[PDB]
Amino acid sequence: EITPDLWQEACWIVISSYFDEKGLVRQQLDSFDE
Amino acid sequence: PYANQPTVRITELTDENVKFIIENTDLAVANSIRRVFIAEVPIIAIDWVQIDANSSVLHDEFIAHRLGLIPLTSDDIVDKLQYSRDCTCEEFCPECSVEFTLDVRCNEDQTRHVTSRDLISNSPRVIPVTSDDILIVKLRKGQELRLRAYAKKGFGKEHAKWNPTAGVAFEYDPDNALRHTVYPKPEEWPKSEYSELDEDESQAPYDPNGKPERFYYNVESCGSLRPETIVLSALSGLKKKLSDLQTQLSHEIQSDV
Amino acid sequence: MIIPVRCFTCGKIVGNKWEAYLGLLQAEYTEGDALDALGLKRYCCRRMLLAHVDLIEKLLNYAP
Amino acid sequence: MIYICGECHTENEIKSRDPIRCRECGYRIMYKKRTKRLVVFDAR
Amino acid sequence: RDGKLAKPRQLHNTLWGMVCPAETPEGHAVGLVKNLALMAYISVGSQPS
Amino acid sequence: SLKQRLKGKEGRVRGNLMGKRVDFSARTVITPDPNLSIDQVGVPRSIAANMTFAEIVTPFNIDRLQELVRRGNSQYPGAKYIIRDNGDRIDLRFHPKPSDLHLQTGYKVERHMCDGDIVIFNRQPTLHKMSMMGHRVRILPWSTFRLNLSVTTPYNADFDGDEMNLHLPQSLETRAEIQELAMVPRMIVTPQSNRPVMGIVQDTLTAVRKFTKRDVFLERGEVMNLLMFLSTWDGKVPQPAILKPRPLWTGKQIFSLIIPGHINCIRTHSTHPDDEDSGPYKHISPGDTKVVVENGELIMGILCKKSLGTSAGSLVHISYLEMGHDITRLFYSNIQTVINNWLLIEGHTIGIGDSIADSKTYQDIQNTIKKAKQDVIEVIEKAHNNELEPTPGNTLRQTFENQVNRILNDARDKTGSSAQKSLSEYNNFKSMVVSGAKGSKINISQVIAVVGQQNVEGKRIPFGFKHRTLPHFIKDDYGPESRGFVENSYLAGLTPTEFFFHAMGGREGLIDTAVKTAETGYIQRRLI
Amino acid sequence: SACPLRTIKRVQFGVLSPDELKRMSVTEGGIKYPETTEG
Amino acid sequence: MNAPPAFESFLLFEGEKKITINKDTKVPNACLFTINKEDHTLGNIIKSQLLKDPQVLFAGYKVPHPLEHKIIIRVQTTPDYSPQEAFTNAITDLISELSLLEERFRVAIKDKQEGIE
Amino acid sequence: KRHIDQLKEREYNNYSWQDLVASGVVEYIDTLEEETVMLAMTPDDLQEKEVAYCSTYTHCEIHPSMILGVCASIIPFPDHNQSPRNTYQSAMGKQAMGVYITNFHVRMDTLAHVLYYPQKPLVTTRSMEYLRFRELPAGINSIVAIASYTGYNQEDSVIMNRSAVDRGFFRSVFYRSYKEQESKKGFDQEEVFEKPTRETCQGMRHAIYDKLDDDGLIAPGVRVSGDDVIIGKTVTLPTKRDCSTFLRTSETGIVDQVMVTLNQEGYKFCKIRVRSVRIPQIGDKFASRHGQKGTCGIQYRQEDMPFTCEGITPDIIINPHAIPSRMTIGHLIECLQGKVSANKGEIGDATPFNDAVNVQKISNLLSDYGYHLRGNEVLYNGFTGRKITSQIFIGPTYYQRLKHMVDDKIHSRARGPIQILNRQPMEGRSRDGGLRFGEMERDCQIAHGAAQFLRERLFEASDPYQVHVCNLCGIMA
Ligand SMILES: [Mg+2]
Ligand SMILES: [Zn+2]
Ligand SMILES: [Zn+2]
Ligand SMILES: [Zn+2]
Ligand SMILES: [Zn+2]
Repeated sequence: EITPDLWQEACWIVISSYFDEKGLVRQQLDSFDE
Repeated sequence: PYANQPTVRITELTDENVKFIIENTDLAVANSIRRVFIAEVPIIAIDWVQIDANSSVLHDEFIAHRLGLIPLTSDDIVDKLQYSRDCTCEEFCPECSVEFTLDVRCNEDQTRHVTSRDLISNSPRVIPVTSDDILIVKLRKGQELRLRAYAKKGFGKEHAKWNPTAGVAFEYDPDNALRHTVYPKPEEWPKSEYSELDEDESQAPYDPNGKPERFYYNVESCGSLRPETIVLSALSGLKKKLSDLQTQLSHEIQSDV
Repeated sequence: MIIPVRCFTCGKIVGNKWEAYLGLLQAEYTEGDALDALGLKRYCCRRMLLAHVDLIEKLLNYAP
Repeated sequence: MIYICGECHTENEIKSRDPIRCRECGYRIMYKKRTKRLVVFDAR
Repeated sequence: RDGKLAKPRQLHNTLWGMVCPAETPEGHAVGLVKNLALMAYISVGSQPS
Repeated sequence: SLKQRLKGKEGRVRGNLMGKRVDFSARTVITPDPNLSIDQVGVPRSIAANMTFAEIVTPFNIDRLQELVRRGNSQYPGAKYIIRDNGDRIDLRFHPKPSDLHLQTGYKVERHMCDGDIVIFNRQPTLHKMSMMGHRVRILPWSTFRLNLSVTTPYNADFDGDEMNLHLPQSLETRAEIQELAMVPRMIVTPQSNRPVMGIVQDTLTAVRKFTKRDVFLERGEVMNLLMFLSTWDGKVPQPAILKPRPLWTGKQIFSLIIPGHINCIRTHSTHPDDEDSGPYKHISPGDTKVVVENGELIMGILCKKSLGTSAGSLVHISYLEMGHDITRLFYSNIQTVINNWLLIEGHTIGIGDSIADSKTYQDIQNTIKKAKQDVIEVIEKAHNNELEPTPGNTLRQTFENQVNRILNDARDKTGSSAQKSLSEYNNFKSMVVSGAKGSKINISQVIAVVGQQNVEGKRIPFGFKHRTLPHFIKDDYGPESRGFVENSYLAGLTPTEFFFHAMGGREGLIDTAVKTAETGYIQRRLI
Repeated sequence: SACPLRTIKRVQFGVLSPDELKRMSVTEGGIKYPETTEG
Repeated sequence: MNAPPAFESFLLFEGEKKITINKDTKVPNACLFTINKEDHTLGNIIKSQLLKDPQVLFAGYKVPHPLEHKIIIRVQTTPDYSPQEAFTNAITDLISELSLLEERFRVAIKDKQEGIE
Repeated sequence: KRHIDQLKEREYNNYSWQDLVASGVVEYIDTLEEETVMLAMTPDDLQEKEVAYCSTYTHCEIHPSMILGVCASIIPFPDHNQSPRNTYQSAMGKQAMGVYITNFHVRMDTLAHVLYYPQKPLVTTRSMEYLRFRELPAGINSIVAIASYTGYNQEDSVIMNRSAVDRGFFRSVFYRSYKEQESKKGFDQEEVFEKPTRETCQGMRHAIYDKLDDDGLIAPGVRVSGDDVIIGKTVTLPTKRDCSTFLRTSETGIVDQVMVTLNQEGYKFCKIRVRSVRIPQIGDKFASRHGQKGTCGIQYRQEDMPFTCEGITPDIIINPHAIPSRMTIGHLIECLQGKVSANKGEIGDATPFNDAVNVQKISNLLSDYGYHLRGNEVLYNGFTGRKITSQIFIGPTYYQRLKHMVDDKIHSRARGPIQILNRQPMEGRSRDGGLRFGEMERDCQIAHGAAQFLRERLFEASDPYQVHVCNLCGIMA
């Protein structure tokens, strides 16, 4: 269950997930809706 | 104080490249004919476009540019065509031009590829190279294109659309018998294709009283001229430059008095 | 936006090899083998197809 | 002269000093039709 | 935009991972405008109730 | 109010009395051109067909001027006005029939700017009087200003989107005074420091150093091809240095034809071992050093920045002092043209084979770095048991910081020497460092061995967090790697924590330059 | 255009008296009406 | 339009003449030919042939500016020979070399009409 | 691992970032809270029991490459360059021409540049898939050689192949829009679009008014040159006093399309877009991805560039002196890495802190395809066909075309229009005015001792004048 040497592929999967959801300009769109 | 007796020997011959070898000549002559395969071999190409209706995605000067770089069959009738600046006609005539015509309209919903199979000419000697198909533009339901073009004659110093050749390889002295180039570590360098060394050697031994001979060529072609008439038309074109300069010279030192 | 008709360095005709290139990657070929099945052997003519982005297929989505 | 609607692309001659609206569409953005005098380019 | 005091312009240790360290304009506005890193996220607020 | 109408800057006393906006001037980009003399400039045809020069009509130039006035504003070398004696300024663009116009002694034609004219050329900030010099016009096809390279040092220019202005003297008196006062061959040595301001430059210097090595032999065809480019050649071919096996000329033997007159000079090359004048071989120099120019010909020695650049007592300085201001121009031009046309036979480059070392050197660098990181640990752990004794005038902290800097600075030097003594003669970094063209001996060690130790505000990386530098360390860590010591090279790449500290150092180094310009400009304006 | 041309050598300042103010002015009697034009 | 058209690089104007002779006055038996609308393709082919003459002392060429189209050739011969002689004897030896190589080539391509192997 | 093999399936599983936070495996960490934490930079290397640095790690980073901005994460191998170099490019890739948005046909923006043939890099960072740099790229992979050839690429310049420019290399287009709005400023002063006739209207110039149609606007398709009128707008005089709009000087455009509609307050107004093609010439500015800007020095044809032993001429030649002073060694590896990517068929990887791509691992990959293992090659001279004694370092790199072109920066003045109140040289709509003769230029001339040239530049070139002065008194007469 530990990730060893598959870390380089795994970390990019988690980074891809963040960008798919938050996006690059969620900074602007969330303070307006508030 | 006189010329040499060069000897040619062909190795390969296909419909798109020639490999040969020129022995017993000087380096300056073996290079001056390497620059003539590129620049000064005449060929046909489009040089005048007029658009009647263009509702595609690319603007007018995009399509007028992707047309000139289409290669036309220039095999035999390049010697019968005048230069449009020399011919005694008006702007255009069938003695110094060839007229093309394109007209496409998309009506079905599926997209349409406007290939080079649509360039329709009047002279059956000069057609685009189709005997796949170069793509010009794609159209959507409700768009169209129609134009008229003329195809002049020129060579590769005007514009890079008039040169008839892809890459032209050239090399001599495959092993540093002359040390024209100096390797710092001669062991890391791959052995040339034409070399005659052993598998465990790097360079031939240096010989000081040497001279470059036996040049190796490889001329490809884009599709206009056959790869063996690119060479014959180059030597016959370089000879006619010197032969014309000798006229102007003897005309000068004769009018010296 | 659309495949150029000639390699910028050699001059070899490339503009007629884009649909055949997609057709070979369609079945199982690797990019290294599809480029060899087409006859592109200099690394200046392989850069042409290997690094091409086809923007014309996205401007055909806007109604004329 | 002759104008082209911005939505339905239906040509309609608009007379001088006249409101700018389409017909069969009711729209207020018009594009002038391309000319008919011809200009020639170079493939160079 | 012209004050010569360096301490509001120099790079501070606490900018690790929240402001890009390399990207800044030259001229008179060096270190005054800055761009934030890729995963940096600014909070929006809530009620302490 | 009226007193409000004549305020200070942009009033009527400080904005339109001494500083104003002039006509007869142009502006565009500059690009290099090695085929121009140092006193010429290249002007496009769209600027030259716009600016004019009034030329009085005299019976010496009546025919040429009426020929020029036949063709107006359509052909390029034409004219666009006729000013007769009454002050009548007629325009050639509107006159119906040009042939009726008959020029007469006293009239004044307004010519188009042609070749050979004189202009004034300056760059954006004008600091010293060399930032404004008189060039000479030469007209070329495309649309950028073209000028030689050895003149980029006075203007302080470079060809990445720069721009320069030119002004055209309209009268004839101003033309004569620009010609005899401020032409660029008259401003080679400066009165600020009595040394030349123009020397051989970026690309010709590296090649001049290689062209004058002890072993550079040229055949016959190449010698002829090189002599074709000498503008001051008398027409004789010198006798080769090797006549038997077959004739071969040498680099110094061809360079001896460029040197003007009969000058004398003695310099040294930048790799002269100081222990050579002691023993024998003082006048033999196994390494071919101690340049000697006797009676106007290179006898021995390699040429570099110490002997051709802008320093006092150089070769160009002596040639200016003895021969004059009109022969040094030819000196510059001939050097440049000949050396470029040999360099396209010799070639020059830089790769990554020139940025890598053998297996033995890497091990040595690793060993010395390990031993330094060891010594720092002993110092730290003996300072934690209160066994350090402060020196006079030094706190306990400051004595510790001073010693930790000494250990780390010596590793940057000792590793640096290792990177050099392993270089090769074919290396291309050493080839630009030795000839003095571009670079320094520390960039070699930074690329090959160790980047070194960063520092902000002249001191080690501070504790930006509380008792830490980054959230990846434990508190109060005083080791070398935890406070800015980058132990990799630019070829092996940096780790994230070192990337950040490098960014900090670069940022402060980037702010200082932004301040300096405004400060110095203002203080100089006041003083002047 | 009929009088000669010459240099300047000295600039002297001073306040000018109402005497020459009235003597060299151009609109004799003086400007009286605050309205510039009438028709 | 501040860029020259492409035909200016090889097409002669009306007043120009392709070749011009001037005698060099610094040394005897020297001459200086100035070919117009030309480049390295023709410049280099001549120089290599003159050096093969055992009666020529000097021979070289230069393109004074790469952005103009003009070359210069300098020749110097022994006192019993003429620069104008050595020049025209060089050309007729190139033509005798190219026309020969064309025959030997056209034979080699028809040496495999069907194939030798 | 249970979190990964179910996170690579978000397309038809509905398991995403939000279900990852709500399971307690990641956590947002503020700056203040970041002082009470102990971070590890990489799992497989810092969390192994040994004689260890620390043993109470509280958090771990995802990838240390997420500390860079947007414009600084498109640089390959940024951990090999000197620091000020990475600052320049991040402020320089913001002005590189490309395609800026897909629907650039509708938008009538002002000053829009568009490249013909954009290409995506051959050496990419892994953090470029998330900012869409392979769907709207800006640049072209060119074959660069680092050599001194003829002196025209000295001091930050480049020689470039002329017969590659003729095949589409770095060609682009240039759009520009103009607004005009008819307005009723007064109850009688009213404007209107119409074709001004010579005898009725009065304030016109003598320029031609034949291109205008009956409306007063130019139909799209014509070739409008400098100093042509495009919009004919006449004002009624309390007869008809015409105005109009003229082009700037030296455009040589082609009218793209004309739009007519009503703006906010309801006045009829029109917009006109002018199209113009820009071919690279010898003033234009080109820049790499590592802070090497430089103009273009000269253009040689293919028959003159140096070639390899199989006919591969470089498109760009740059000076070797640009490297040793600023130390951009990331520029020398992406052209070595790029040469392996074109021969193998993959696309390279240049993520900064990878530690799995040496130079010894790239070089050993290159000697398998039959090249020298450091990129060097043997080039022949193009003029004489002789070999070059040195071996030249050649390979493919990714260049961009900056926005500063030379067609926009050239201007000249010679006896132009002047002002009215102070009679000082004026530019106005002329586009070409004069250059200021500042204070620091007034002092270089004083030190020179040139008294005539100093007088001409300030008095005879700018507002000359004559007055009459009395003799006994010093008052004007
Ligand atoms: Mg600069
Ligand atoms: Zn005809
Ligand atoms: Zn190619
Ligand atoms: Zn409608
Ligand atoms: Zn008086």
